[PDB]
Amino acid sequence: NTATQRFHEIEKFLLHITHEVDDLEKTGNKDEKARLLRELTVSEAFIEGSRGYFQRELKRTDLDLLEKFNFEAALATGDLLLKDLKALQKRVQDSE
Repeated sequence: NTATQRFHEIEKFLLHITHEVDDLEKTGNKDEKARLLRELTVSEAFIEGSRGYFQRELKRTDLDLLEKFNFEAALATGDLLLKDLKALQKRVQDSE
């Protein structure tokens, strides 16, 4: 619930970026491809920072097992999609 709402932001980027890949592939693919990959790079950057935030809250003591569960939930959510960012990146990178 909470973890997914939090990382739904990047999830919007995921859908946007995949679309943008397609778009650029039929639209130009001249430089947009590389630029778009850099945008996913930015995407992983803010999520990685937020992941680091959860890791800090995990040490905050002002958390309950509930909150720990949220960090663990979000960390798992973020990690997989971050892995997905790179995986798709390599696909898009490969098409270059």
